[PDB]
Amino acid sequence: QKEDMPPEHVRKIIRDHGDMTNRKFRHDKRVYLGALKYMPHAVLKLLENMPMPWEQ
Amino acid sequence: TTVYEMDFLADLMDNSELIRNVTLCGHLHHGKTCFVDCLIEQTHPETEQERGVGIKSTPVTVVLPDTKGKSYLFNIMDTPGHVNFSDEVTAGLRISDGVVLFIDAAEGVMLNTERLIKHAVQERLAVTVCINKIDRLILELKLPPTDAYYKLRHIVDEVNGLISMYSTDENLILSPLLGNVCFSSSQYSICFTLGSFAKIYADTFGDINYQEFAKRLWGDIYFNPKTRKFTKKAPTSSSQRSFVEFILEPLYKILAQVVGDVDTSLPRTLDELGIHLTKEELKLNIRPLLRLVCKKFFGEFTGFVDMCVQHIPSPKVGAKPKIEHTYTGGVDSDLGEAMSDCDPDGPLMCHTTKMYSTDDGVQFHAFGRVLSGTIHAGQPVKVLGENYTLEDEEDSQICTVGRLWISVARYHIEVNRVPAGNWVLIEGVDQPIVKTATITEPRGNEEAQIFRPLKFNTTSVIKIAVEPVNPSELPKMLDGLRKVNKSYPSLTTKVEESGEHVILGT
Amino acid sequence: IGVPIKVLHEAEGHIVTCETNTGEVYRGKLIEAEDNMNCQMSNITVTYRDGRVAQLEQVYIRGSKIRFLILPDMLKNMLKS
Amino acid sequence: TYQRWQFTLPMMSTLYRLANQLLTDLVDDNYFYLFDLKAFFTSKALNMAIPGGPKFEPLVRDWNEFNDINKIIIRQPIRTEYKIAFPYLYNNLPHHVHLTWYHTPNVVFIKTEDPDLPAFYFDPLINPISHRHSVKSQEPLPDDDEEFELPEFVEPFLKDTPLYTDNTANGIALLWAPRPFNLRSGRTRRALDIPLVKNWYREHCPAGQPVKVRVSYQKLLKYYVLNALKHRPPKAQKKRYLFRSFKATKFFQSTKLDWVEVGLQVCRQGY
Amino acid sequence: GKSSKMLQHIDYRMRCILQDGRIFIGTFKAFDKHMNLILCDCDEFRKIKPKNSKQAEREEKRVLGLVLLRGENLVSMTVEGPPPKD
Amino acid sequence: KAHPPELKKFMDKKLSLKLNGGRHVQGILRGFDPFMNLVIDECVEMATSGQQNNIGMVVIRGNSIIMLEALERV
Amino acid sequence: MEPYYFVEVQAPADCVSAVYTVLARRRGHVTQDAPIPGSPLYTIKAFIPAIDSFGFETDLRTHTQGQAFSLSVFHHWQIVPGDPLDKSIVIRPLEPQPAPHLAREFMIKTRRRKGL
RNA sequence: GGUUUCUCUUCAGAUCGCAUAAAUCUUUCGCCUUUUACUAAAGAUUUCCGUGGAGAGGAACAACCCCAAUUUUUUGAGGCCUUGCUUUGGCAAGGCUA
Ligand SMILES: Nc1nc2c(ncn2[C@@H]2O[C@H](COP(=O)(O)OP(=O)(O)OP(=O)(O)O)[C@@H](O)[C@H]2O)c(=O)[nH]1
Ligand SMILES: [Mg+2]
Ligand SMILES: [Mg+2]
Repeated sequence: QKEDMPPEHVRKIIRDHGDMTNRKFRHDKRVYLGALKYMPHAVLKLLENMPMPWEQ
Repeated sequence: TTVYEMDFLADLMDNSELIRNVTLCGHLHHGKTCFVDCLIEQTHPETEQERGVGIKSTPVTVVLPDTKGKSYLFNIMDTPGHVNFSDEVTAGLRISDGVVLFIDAAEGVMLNTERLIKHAVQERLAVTVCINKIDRLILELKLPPTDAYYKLRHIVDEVNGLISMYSTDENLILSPLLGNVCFSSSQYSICFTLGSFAKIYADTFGDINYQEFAKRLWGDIYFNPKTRKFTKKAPTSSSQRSFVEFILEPLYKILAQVVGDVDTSLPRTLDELGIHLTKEELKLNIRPLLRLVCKKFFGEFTGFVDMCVQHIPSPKVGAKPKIEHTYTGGVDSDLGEAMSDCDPDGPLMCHTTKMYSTDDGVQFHAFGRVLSGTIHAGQPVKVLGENYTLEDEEDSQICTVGRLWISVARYHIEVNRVPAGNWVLIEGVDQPIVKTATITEPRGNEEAQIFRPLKFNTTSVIKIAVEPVNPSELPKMLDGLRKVNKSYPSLTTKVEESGEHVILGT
Repeated sequence: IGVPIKVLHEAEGHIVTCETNTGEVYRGKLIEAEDNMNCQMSNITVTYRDGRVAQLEQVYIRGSKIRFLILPDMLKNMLKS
Repeated sequence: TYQRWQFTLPMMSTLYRLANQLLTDLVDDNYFYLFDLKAFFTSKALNMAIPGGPKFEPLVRDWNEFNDINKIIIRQPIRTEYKIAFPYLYNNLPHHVHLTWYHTPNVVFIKTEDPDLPAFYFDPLINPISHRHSVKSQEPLPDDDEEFELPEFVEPFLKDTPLYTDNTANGIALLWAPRPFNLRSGRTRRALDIPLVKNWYREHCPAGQPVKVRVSYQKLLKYYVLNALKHRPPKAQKKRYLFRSFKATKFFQSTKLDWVEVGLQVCRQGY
Repeated sequence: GKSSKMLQHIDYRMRCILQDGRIFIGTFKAFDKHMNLILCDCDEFRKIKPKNSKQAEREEKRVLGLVLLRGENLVSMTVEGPPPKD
Repeated sequence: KAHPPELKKFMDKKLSLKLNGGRHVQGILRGFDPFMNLVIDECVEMATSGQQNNIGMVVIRGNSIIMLEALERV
Repeated sequence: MEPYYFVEVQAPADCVSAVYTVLARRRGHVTQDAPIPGSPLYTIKAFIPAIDSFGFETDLRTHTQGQAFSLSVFHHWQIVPGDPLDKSIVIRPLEPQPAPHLAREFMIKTRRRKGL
């Protein structure tokens, strides 16, 4: 099976990449761009899992 | 866009005192069709719909064992309860022998129930009553069992007073005590008479005689246990009547436990009542539960079969009180006697007062009860309409019999032959006839007469004029008006000189 | 409750024939037969074992003294048992 | 995986009582007499409007001798309610007309005021029977001294089970309860699928509202009707499975985060 | 414990000798706690029971058809027939 | 349990009844018992040879009650 | 002579007033109003001209939110209020007339319809 | 031998999923310079968001004392003879018992 990672793995990845202007990444550039086509799906999945005002 | 069983059915058919033909009548919504349907299921596990109102009546024949195991043949005319459609009631009445009033508990007597009662008395039929929807006193009104009994007894005495209004000699008054009354609630499978209740009581418990028991329950009788003997009032104890203490209290508690305690106490209450229920059936919603519990507890419908066996004349007795009113000769020298016999014999007399149309095409099915004789397919027959008088043979077309059918609610049972006493769907005597017709043997003579055309309870006073948009289309419209005249018993049509085709309805 | 007693209870309205403890055979349309098989019927035609005849407009048949009961073939068509 | 719930009636009754303000306080269908679907379908097919109901575009868009007004007997003016109640008698050219009628028996359920009075208990609002009639009757009543006696084992079929407990009036009140609350089990729904206000706008004669909100009521009824009408069945089928194809690859990982954290991630990535 | 003492060969053909002696061979319709027995397509034998009787094998035979007997007149049972496929 | 003899229909009437051992009598059925033992008055016995002995009222042996038939119509 | 209709309305304690109003608009003559003992509903009996009974039930149910529900049946004829033979009545062609002249109006209309 | 969970494979909405989106096409209608973006009716087809059916692997956890006088386990229906009928056997009757 596929086992889950600790949250700091992704938190660190995203923090590192910041906003892709540093030249270190610069191949992510084109994959980052290619993932645009699926961005309206991430938004739908985000908004339908909204947290419901009786929860913090 | 019943191989093994039809035979046995035919046996009861030929028997001619194993059968009873009844008409189910009553007010709007008072339960008839749900009773008939839940019963259709109890036998076969195998515009009206969309309006949710029954407009035209339906014939249903079924085999039901009564409280002794004796199978019977039942013919049921289930009729609309809407005041406007009493014409189908009168059809079913003239072709039927006794009448089951259905009366709603939380309503009682209202307009159509009263008028239908007057009608069946003046048509000289037997009167048996099912008080229906008694749960609307328990689950809906929540009446203490005593006051439920009050209202029940009130309903019964009022339908009594009403039959007193219209039948001079009180041979029969109504009381559950006699087999006159089922109490029921068609939705939950509850149908019982004092006989049936006492019978389950004894059949599970000790060896009490159920009939003496049955005869003790209704009517202000008490029970002091030390006496073990039932006595008109001598508890100043303030105790309940036997009817309460022995039928209303346990049924009330059955419901209360089911709708209340399904999770906590119902498994042990089922322990006591001897009803075993599986886990899945313990996992039901409450209305399916209720009907399951009550149906496992109460058996099929035995109160109905007992009432109908005991107080319906059964066409063999049947015909003689009938043919007086029906027939224009009544009983004189040839045919009154030949008929009143009811024997499969000779004359082959029949009275068809319904035209059930075949959804597809022009042809219809005539429908009625054969009084004397026996009819087989392919026979040639001579029909007489209402216009036909003894020396009017013009009205007497002649045809053959295409096929014969018996009716499950919306099922056809095609057959080879039908004896006297039974209802029948005839294919092929359709075109020559108008609203009411009667039939005799073809080209073989004895002589014929006709039963009086139907008298109706209502007078159609509402008047509606009709005309096609393209005057080219008049013949098709006239065929339409014929067809609707065939389907509807009281519909009047006329042609006003000033160019109108006019319809008279209620 | 007996399955044969139940078939007998059903036998009302049809023809029933009874061989008695003495061996006479009676035929008639059965009216009502109790659990104890006491068959109270009408129009019985009974032939005795030697050949003698007899008939009655009514008849009663004690239960424990019944030798056999044969009905018309209407029954041969309850099979669930 | 959180499908298929099963509850007890104490739960369901408390749930009902908490949800009491978002719910409709009627027990039957006679309220929506000329305001149900088939009434709105017929109204639409005939391009006539009900007082509080929606309007739509007309479904499609010479001489006559009946219509001669000198021949008419005008007593009471024929209204749109009549033409809709009896669409085949008050209507020429009815095409695609559904037939409304209902007389559904008036369900009479009285709510219990205080939890003290017994479950089964006579009430003021019920009309007092005080039945009176003629000489009642007499019958083949078996007077004793012939003989009779109950073979002394039998008792009223249930005797230690009392008439009611602390679960009865509630068990009954849940017998007429709007859709979710009159069940005891069922399948789990998605949160998007639960229209909590649908029964507010499906109601009839609001009597004293700003024209603003009356017009909004009837626009919502129009939407709801069209939804009911245009239901094309699922009609077709394939089930391609996207996040599974993604997670089965070496390029996507998985974890658990806080909804707010994922939201901020998504805004950064869209930017 | 087994309880099948009749319903095992029930629906089968069997010849039962009565406490009077007639050997009724038929298809068993039901057994009983009292020995209440029913047989469909029933024959009864009085003069002899044929087991390869060259001179005669089916004689002193009465047709019963549906033969319903009680338990008092029950004597002995044996298997005689295979169930009819009807 | 404790079924009643269904002889109220033959009750109040006269019947010709054979009791076991070649015994034949005729008398007016006035009652019975749960064991079917019936006291029927006006018993006149007709022996197999034809001897006629009117003994008055007597009971009918229920164990030995072979068969009675009503002497009249219903 | 015109027909009359016997109307029987089972309805709650509330809507009795609305039944009254509707019958007054349709020429009612309420006969009796009595509770249904054993249930919190009233029964109303009234008479009503068959001419006026067109849409009566629909208007009742509408005004009372489906609380009221009434059936109606032919019961007995009655003398229409007006003088059937009076040339001094002149009937405007479309509007409904007051009581004194329904008979003139009905006979004229029926003759212009069929009898001429 | 049970449920639950994961992975993998395959089959279906006829009133459903007690909820309801978008695109394409056809015909009318409305907006108006043009095209896109739109309007509102009918009709047809697709896509999407969910669900049902069938199986395989793995996983985890539960677990190998009194009774019979009308219907069967107390039944006192016992015996003999004379007559007759029968090829004999056998069978019909009455009588006597104690
Ligand atoms: N409370 C209660 N309601 C019932 C019961 N049985 C049926 N109903 C309801 O009563 C309504 C009457 O429906 P039908 O059974 O068709 O009554 P009906 O009298 O045949 O209808 P018409 O023939 O047109 O008069 C049904 O919708 C049922 O849901 C019952 O036992 N109790
Ligand atoms: Mg009906
Ligand atoms: Mg250009």
